[PDB]
Amino acid sequence: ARHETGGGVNFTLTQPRGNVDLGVGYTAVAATGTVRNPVTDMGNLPQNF
Amino acid sequence: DHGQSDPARPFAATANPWASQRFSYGDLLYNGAYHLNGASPVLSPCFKF
Repeated sequence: ARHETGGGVNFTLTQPRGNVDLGVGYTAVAATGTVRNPVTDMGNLPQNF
Repeated sequence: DHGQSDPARPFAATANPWASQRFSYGDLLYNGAYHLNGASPVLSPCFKF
């Protein structure tokens, strides 16, 4: 569409898209190999009840 | 401030009580405002901190 608000027309083009998990087997295992960085450190934070 | 924790050492407030606090001889010798050096020509490395 088009905005009659100022700043342009700026409206959203949208596309729908459907998919099915295809294959009775397992089909695309993924493997986890490397460590970039721990998001939390091994820290010293005590539990505070 | 010394109610809050050190970032680098999150489990302690400050590792060094004299240098870290305001007005405290790690401050008084080497802060840019008090200038016990500043007429002296010798490089002060702690002026970086």
